[PDB]
Amino acid sequence: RITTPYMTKYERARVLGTRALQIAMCAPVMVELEGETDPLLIAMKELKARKIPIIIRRYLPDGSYEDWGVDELIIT
Amino acid sequence: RSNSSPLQQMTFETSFQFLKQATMLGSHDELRSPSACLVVGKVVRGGTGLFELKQPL
Amino acid sequence: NMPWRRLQGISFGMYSAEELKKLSVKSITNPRYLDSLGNPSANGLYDLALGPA
Amino acid sequence: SCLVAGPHQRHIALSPRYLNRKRTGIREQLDAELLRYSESLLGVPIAYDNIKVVGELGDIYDDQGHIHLNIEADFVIFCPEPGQKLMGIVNKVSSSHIGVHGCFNASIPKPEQLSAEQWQTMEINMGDELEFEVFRLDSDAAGVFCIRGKLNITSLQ
Repeated sequence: RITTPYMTKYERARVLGTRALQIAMCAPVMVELEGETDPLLIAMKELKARKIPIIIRRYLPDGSYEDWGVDELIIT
Repeated sequence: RSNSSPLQQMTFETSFQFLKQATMLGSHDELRSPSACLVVGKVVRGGTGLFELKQPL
Repeated sequence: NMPWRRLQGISFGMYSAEELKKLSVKSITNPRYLDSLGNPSANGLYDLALGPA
Repeated sequence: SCLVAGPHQRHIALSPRYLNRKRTGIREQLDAELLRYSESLLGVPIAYDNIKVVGELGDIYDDQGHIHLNIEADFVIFCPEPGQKLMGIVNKVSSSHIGVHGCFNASIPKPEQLSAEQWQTMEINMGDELEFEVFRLDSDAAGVFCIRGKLNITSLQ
């Protein structure tokens, strides 16, 4: 509620990596892939459509955390 | 010497003096440095590892 | 399927000397550790209770 | 009556293949793999999981792909335990042993009966020469829980 609204580059990297590792483990792709064999291209296609049900849990230096949605996060 | 990480501080220099110290003091390590995080096989606590992902059910 | 369990903390202390016992498979007594041909001599440093080398 | 219900918390790691279909997958293998197989953590044949729910969220752990979570499940269990005099199906009479509901296998090693009763090969007669081949006294207190097909060692003394 007080951290930045945008998605840092490290968060984009980790979210793409995790979504790709999920797709590669036979997870349903909600993005209507169009003949591409790379799970990372599919993960980028999903991130551009705002279809990723993951919750970035930003940790503050004292243990307190804030749970943001990958949908409710301004991707640059 | 004024450092809160025994696993660091022994990956630098005089590792046996810093181990003897940490041993006769019961010094505890929190595995939050990059060195203490690479010694016990964790993910460093900066850059890409600074947050969780928490797949919702 | 990985262990799933993570480490939070590592402390360095000294062993009691009485709990090292029971942390010990056998007492070694034979000085000559190398067999005549190069195998482990029983009750030596290289032993078959201290693990297969 | 073997009626038992045990509410226990288990840890289950779900594959990303069972994301849209979790309840299906929370059981496919991770709970249906010990179906009424002896448990040693609590002494439990797992009949079937009536309900398997998660309190909140799931934690994907760094490089690992799986989604780890907690399952609060009630195991409906049938517990024949020491302190009970059960029954047993009499089908085959042997010197080695005497092998409920057609699925619980029971055993009776040799020196567990009254030694007053002497045996004949075709069938055995007890004290008053009354033949009993039917559900009757079987009190098991020594129980095997290791072998794939476990046992239920019954007693009458």
